[PDB]
Amino acid sequence: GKTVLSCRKGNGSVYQVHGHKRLGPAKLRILDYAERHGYMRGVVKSIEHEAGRGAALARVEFRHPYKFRRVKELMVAPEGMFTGQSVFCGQKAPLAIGNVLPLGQITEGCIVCNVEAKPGDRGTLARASGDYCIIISHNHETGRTRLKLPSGQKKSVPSTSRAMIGIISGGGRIEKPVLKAGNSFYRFRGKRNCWPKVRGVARNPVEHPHGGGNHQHIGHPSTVSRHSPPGQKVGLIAARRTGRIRGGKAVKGAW
Amino acid sequence: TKGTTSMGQRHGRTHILCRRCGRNSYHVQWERCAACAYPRASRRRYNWSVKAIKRRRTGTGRCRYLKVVNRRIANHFKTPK
Amino acid sequence: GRFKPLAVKKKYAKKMNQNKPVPYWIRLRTGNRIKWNEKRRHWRRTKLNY
Amino acid sequence: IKKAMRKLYQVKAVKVNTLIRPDGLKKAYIRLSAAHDALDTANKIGL
Amino acid sequence: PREIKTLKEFLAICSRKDARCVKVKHNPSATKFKVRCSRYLYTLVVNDKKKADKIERSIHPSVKKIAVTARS
Amino acid sequence: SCPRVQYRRRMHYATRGNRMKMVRTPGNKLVMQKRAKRSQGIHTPWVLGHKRLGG
RNA sequence: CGGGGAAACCCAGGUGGAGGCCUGUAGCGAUGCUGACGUGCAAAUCGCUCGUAUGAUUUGGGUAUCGGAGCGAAAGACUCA
RNA sequence: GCAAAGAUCUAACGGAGAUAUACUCAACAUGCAACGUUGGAUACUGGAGCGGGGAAGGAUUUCGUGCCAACGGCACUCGUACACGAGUUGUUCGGAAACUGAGCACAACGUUAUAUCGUUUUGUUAGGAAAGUGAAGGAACUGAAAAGGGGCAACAGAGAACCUGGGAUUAUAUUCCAAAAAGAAAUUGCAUGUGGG
RNA sequence: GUGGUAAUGCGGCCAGGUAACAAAUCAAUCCUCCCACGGUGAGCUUUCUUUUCACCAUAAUCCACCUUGGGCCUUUUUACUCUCGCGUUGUUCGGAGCGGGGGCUCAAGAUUGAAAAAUGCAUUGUGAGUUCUGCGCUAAAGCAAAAACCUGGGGU
RNA sequence: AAUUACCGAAUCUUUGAACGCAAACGGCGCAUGGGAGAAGCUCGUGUCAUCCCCGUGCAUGCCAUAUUCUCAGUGUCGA
RNA sequence: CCAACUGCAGACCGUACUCAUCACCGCAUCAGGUCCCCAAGCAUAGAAUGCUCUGGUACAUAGAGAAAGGUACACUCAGGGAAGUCGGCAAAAUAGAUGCGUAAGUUCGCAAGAAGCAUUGGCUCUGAGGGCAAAAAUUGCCAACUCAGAACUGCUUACGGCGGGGAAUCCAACUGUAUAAUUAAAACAUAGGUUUGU
Ligand SMILES: [K+]
Ligand SMILES: [K+]
Ligand SMILES: [K+]
Ligand SMILES: [K+]
Ligand SMILES: [Mg+2]
Ligand SMILES: [Mg+2]
Ligand SMILES: [Mg+2]
Ligand SMILES: [Mg+2]
Ligand SMILES: [Mg+2]
Ligand SMILES: [Mg+2]
Ligand SMILES: [Mg+2]
Ligand SMILES: [Mg+2]
Ligand SMILES: [Mg+2]
Ligand SMILES: [Mg+2]
Ligand SMILES: [Mg+2]
Ligand SMILES: [Mg+2]
Ligand SMILES: [Mg+2]
Ligand SMILES: [Mg+2]
Ligand SMILES: [Mg+2]
Ligand SMILES: [Mg+2]
Ligand SMILES: [Mg+2]
Ligand SMILES: [Mg+2]
Ligand SMILES: [Mg+2]
Ligand SMILES: [Mg+2]
Ligand SMILES: [Mg+2]
Ligand SMILES: [Mg+2]
Ligand SMILES: [Mg+2]
Ligand SMILES: [Mg+2]
Ligand SMILES: [Mg+2]
Ligand SMILES: [Mg+2]
Ligand SMILES: [Mg+2]
Ligand SMILES: [Mg+2]
Ligand SMILES: [Mg+2]
Ligand SMILES: [Mg+2]
Ligand SMILES: [Mg+2]
Ligand SMILES: [Mg+2]
Ligand SMILES: [Mg+2]
Ligand SMILES: [Mg+2]
Ligand SMILES: [Mg+2]
Ligand SMILES: [Mg+2]
Ligand SMILES: [Mg+2]
Ligand SMILES: [Mg+2]
Ligand SMILES: [Mg+2]
Ligand SMILES: [Mg+2]
Ligand SMILES: [Mg+2]
Ligand SMILES: [Mg+2]
Ligand SMILES: [Mg+2]
Ligand SMILES: [Mg+2]
Ligand SMILES: [Mg+2]
Ligand SMILES: [Mg+2]
Ligand SMILES: [Mg+2]
Ligand SMILES: [Mg+2]
Ligand SMILES: [Mg+2]
Ligand SMILES: [Mg+2]
Ligand SMILES: [Mg+2]
Ligand code: NA
Ligand code: NA
Ligand code: NA
Ligand code: NA
Ligand SMILES: [Zn+2]
Repeated sequence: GKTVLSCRKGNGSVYQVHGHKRLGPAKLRILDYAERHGYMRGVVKSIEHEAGRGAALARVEFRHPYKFRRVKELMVAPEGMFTGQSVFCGQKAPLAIGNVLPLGQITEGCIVCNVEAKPGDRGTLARASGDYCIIISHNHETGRTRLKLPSGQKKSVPSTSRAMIGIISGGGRIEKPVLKAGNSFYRFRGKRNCWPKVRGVARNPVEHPHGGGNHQHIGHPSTVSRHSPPGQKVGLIAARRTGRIRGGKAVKGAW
Repeated sequence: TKGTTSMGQRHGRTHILCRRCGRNSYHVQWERCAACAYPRASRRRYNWSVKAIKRRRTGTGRCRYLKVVNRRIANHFKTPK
Repeated sequence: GRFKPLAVKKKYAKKMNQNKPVPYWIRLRTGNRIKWNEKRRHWRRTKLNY
Repeated sequence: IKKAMRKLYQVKAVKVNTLIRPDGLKKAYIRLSAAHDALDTANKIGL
Repeated sequence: PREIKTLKEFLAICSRKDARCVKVKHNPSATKFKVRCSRYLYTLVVNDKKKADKIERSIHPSVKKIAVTARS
Repeated sequence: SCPRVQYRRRMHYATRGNRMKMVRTPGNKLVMQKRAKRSQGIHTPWVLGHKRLGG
């Protein structure tokens, strides 16, 4: 046979990110001495849109702590942030929308976004538009904090990790039907070469395990083992169950 | 259609002259020669084409210096008094 | 067209100078074997492509 | 070319235009100053 | 090209060392004096014929004088 | 009859930087002359409104 | 902007110029005549007729991905007849 | 068989290409057919042109004189054929000097029996000591500052100081023109006065 | 360095700006075509034709300084009191300052001259077209970057 | 000897491992030594700014070396 | 040090010609293919189509000339009108603009140019639609076109260009893609729906 498309995508080539129009990575400030001991105050200068991203980005200007110059930061903007607003980041920052505080200083039951999984990572959780995390509890003896993630799972992180107060802007995006093939074309133009999609049963046996036959059909079960080699692991990978879900929907993911 | 009509669609050129070997074998996009592998330091040489080796070996050119040094060796590096 | 590297222009110049017939007094030499240039080139028959 | 003209024929050139011929040689049109006569210089050379 | 609107300024230009020559143009309505310096060509315009003749004279002989005529 | 013109410089494409105008010469001929690009002028900072400055 | 109504609202006339909208050049294609030709104008062309023609549109130059491999709105299509 | 794209006619010059005869004989019935140039006539292309200029590609096919063996599937006194001799002129036009983009891959490091392999723009090489001169200080020296090596990739993106006239060629011209430069300008480098400080 | 109440006029390092960017509608510049009124040449002329055709040009670079389209200043501001007013073909604007009087400034034009007649060939008034320019700047699509240059904040 | 044969003295353009930096560019540098110079300065001479021309050195890695060159280390000591 | 002035000097490469029914690719001077700029007059909605001033061209083997049979970007036919044929293939037919009028069905947007009826030339007139200056609800000057109405007088229905229509069944929702050189479709894609891993 020949190589399957899912395996071919791993070489890179014509399947990489279209990033020419993007403004750069979005991240928090660097966890420095001022952030660890006091606070820093910056000003929001502009709010902008980036190709391929549903949330708005904010440019925030700070003063350099050691030299005579200005520093510009690009961050994911929570809903309600406006130009001219003051942003406080550090240990002694007050509790308000847009500020960045250590998790140990945030009251239980609060809504946060742009959460650091590890201290100094500059934000890796709850970044897509309309998403957020919920603080559950603190453990002062262990120095840890419990969080509920957008997926519904629960995670424990060190209390030194930082977070921003509020929810990510741009929520409600997926409620509007697309209605046209051209709209999907423009939607994926800013992201990558992954559209349109061709069904596996519409291909030939040389290219896909589902191809061939005098009827369009899969001749074997479409649930495949976790141990299947690349080129064979297509379909429903290591599925615990199939079919329409009756009753409550369980939380997805590993134990 | 393939054939006569498509022959008129061929524009530009893949290869140009090579600075090192002089053949029309220098790939413009990749910036390397298909005949002598310039700008690699060493040249192409393959034993599956001995006929091609005989076309490029020593003695197929001028040998401006080799002729002189061959004479000096044969005369044991003679010098005057 | 108008554009060409100077090295390319010099190669074309040499080919122009070589496109000449044999001088007549060559045929009168002792032991001569040459009658025509036998390497004459015409722009419509064979292309140089450089 | 301006300097060589002064050193060889003791004339002053006010303008030099050059071109490379299709046969590979280089040709120069050299205009002499009004103090000299090109025809007189040509006779001395031997044209 | 530059224009001068004073006889006193015109004499200064004519007295300059760079003035190669002066050209006199006779029009039906007026007379023009054009001085050729190194960079610019200065023009003085007069409307009285009697003043033009006086200005035509009293010019330094070092500066060349040219009468502008149609050439064939 | 009506005259037609040609590009007189070495660039023969109609881009924003190669705009031409039609001029009639004292010799009664119609030629093309290149018109220069223009600047937008001095503005206030982009984050403050980006407006032209008087004077 | 005119008329009606207690109120919620209803009826009529203009302005404006939206749409993977319609007729139709250039362009991009190729339905039928199972037309011409079928040792040809041509190792796939010609004539009339026909699809679409502001968009998932057409096109120049540059640049990236290949032979147990590449690419593919998927025909085992295409990768210098 | 040499049938798509409508089409030629006439007179005079030119040319060996004619009005070319054994008897008879006024001429026809015994030298046909075909060619270049100029002047007339008649048509076609019909500005999305068998118009005037460029890129890719070609490289002397351009121009003058001559010539008609072969070639221009008929013809030629003609030719993009053959022979000889000529022609391309820039401070300002295009490129480079001197930008960055999709991108490339020298150094460095690592890997491979094997470098002819990999990394090399998400501000950016390399376990990584990659900055070589501002001022100075008494006329060459000497050393403070500033993180992230050296390059290439656009003749349609960015950038770019010049215009007309000519009786000025056989062929080049926003490139040639000479003291009345036909002339009128703009701009770069270095020096000399004048004025101000 | 210095004027004006003001908009603004004239003689190492750090921060901004130009370069620098999609449409449509309306009005358009150079230019092209047409008409009218006059000059010059040519054509037709059995008959008619105050007639038919052609031409009547102004380069770059510099002086001086009325139109209409934006931005702003000052002064009147019981301006929207009880159907408030200004404005576009058009989807709107105003106590966060409309309209009126008087001004400052920017952009595109117009006019006067130098060039320039010494050149070229043998004229100055209206309608139609025309992307320079102005009208400030669909989308789950929101429209490259840098060199080079300009101005300012400090300091000397 | 424009004869030939052989060889000890010489010349030897642009490139190429190609090595100052690049390259569909007969392109562009730093240091040093020269050359020419219708400007200006000076008494036809001398001198010469900007521009122009020529020779030499300048890749990376490794070995040896410095009349004993200049440095770095919360490495080990010492005063 | 700064401003005009002035003096001197402004280096390198390209530059002929072509860009195509003869200069490039297709074995060739091949009815195939090949990117950009300028684009006149009349008819007309017009870059449709037809003819024309400027510029260009008369180059494509020709002469004589009513055989049969052919090809055509060529026509016409009495009476009947699909009886032909697998099949209305091919041909014929409709046709611009303006007024009136228009069914079932429907996701209320359409269906729809549904279907169908009527007018149209030439000439001589009348009315309406504006700009600028001085109950100015008035006086003078002037430009460019369009629409409507009337009388008279004609047709041989007369360039070019330009939808035939209706009643139903099967399939796919729709625009789109696709076997270069025998298959353009009911195949692929699509918005929408569901599932899996993290
Ligand atoms: K795709
Ligand atoms: K199957
Ligand atoms: K199938
Ligand atoms: K130490
Ligand atoms: Mg990437
Ligand atoms: Mg299939
Ligand atoms: Mg299989
Ligand atoms: Mg199925
Ligand atoms: Mg299986
Ligand atoms: Mg070439
Ligand atoms: Mg030159
Ligand atoms: Mg349509
Ligand atoms: Mg057939
Ligand atoms: Mg199959
Ligand atoms: Mg025959
Ligand atoms: Mg025939
Ligand atoms: Mg035939
Ligand atoms: Mg024919
Ligand atoms: Mg005869
Ligand atoms: Mg004739
Ligand atoms: Mg044409
Ligand atoms: Mg022949
Ligand atoms: Mg020849
Ligand atoms: Mg010759
Ligand atoms: Mg990377
Ligand atoms: Mg890059
Ligand atoms: Mg780098
Ligand atoms: Mg450019
Ligand atoms: Mg230039
Ligand atoms: Mg010519
Ligand atoms: Mg009010
Ligand atoms: Mg080198
Ligand atoms: Mg030329
Ligand atoms: Mg052309
Ligand atoms: Mg032909
Ligand atoms: Mg052809
Ligand atoms: Mg009309
Ligand atoms: Mg047409
Ligand atoms: Mg037309
Ligand atoms: Mg033929
Ligand atoms: Mg013919
Ligand atoms: Mg017949
Ligand atoms: Mg009949
Ligand atoms: Mg009937
Ligand atoms: Mg039957
Ligand atoms: Mg039919
Ligand atoms: Mg109904
Ligand atoms: Mg109807
Ligand atoms: Mg119906
Ligand atoms: Mg369908
Ligand atoms: Mg469509
Ligand atoms: Mg379709
Ligand atoms: Mg097929
Ligand atoms: Mg399907
Ligand atoms: Mg469904
Ligand atoms: Na980017
Ligand atoms: Na419309
Ligand atoms: Na036309
Ligand atoms: Na789907
Ligand atoms: Zn080579």
